[PDB]
Amino acid sequence: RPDFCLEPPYTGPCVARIIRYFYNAKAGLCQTFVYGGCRAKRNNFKSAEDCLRTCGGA
Amino acid sequence: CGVPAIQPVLIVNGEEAVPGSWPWQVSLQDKTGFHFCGGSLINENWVVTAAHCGVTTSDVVVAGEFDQGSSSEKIQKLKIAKVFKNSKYNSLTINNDITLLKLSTAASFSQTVSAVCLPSASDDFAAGTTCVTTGWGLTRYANTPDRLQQASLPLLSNTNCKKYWGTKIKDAMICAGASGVSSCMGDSGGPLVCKKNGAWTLVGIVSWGSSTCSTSTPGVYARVTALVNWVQQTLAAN
Repeated sequence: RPDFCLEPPYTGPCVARIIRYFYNAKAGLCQTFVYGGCRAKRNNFKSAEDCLRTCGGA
Repeated sequence: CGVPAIQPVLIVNGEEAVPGSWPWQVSLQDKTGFHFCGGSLINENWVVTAAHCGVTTSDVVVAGEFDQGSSSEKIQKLKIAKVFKNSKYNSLTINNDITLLKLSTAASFSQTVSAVCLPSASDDFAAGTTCVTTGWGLTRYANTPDRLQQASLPLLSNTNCKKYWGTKIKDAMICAGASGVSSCMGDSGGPLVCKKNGAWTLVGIVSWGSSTCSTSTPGVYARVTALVNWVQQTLAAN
């Protein structure tokens, strides 16, 4: 899996409260986090399915 | 516009607002009622918010709200017919961060629901002017507060803002704060208003700032004066 899957979730500088998903390598699954709305890193998905298909098993 | 039926009495380190004293403040929520951004009513059929909030027609505009934890409180859940994102929004620099929302069915203005005034492209709001920002964003850098919050803060000159943010500050941005208060997650899209001849006028739209919602760093907002021509044109064509 891509290494960006191992990065912790990044909220970013904007101040919105948008629910996104990131892969948690320690737990082996995708979890939710609050995204600020701008400058997203790659371990940031709009759905749990997208996240698992891209980072599952990282 | 800009004149609350209920007068206000004067976000991290902010304070609870008088119920309904900021009638243009709306909450943008998803189909489940989850608040993700703020917004401002500019008339019965249009709401102005930030481009980065990513509003879609599946989201809803909630007007006349004070306590999001109150199921009894009477509010208006307005459907969104169309979203007008400024095509100039730069997803990299965050400049021109503004979006207009056209409501499916007009809002019923009242004592707790009305519009904020828009400034003229030429208006000049001097640095040091005490303005106000409102919202249901976090009060500590964590769940959002139930009741609408407010904070009085000063506008900063571009020179003073840049002493901190440098060249990240673009032409369609305006800074305010670094005075003991700070906007935070959930406040985006909300208003930054200052009085113009006694009427509250939208000078800024909560955009971005400190990654930790620090109260000693300048908060950045979309500069409405640099974007109002786009707003007027959008209205006239729709």
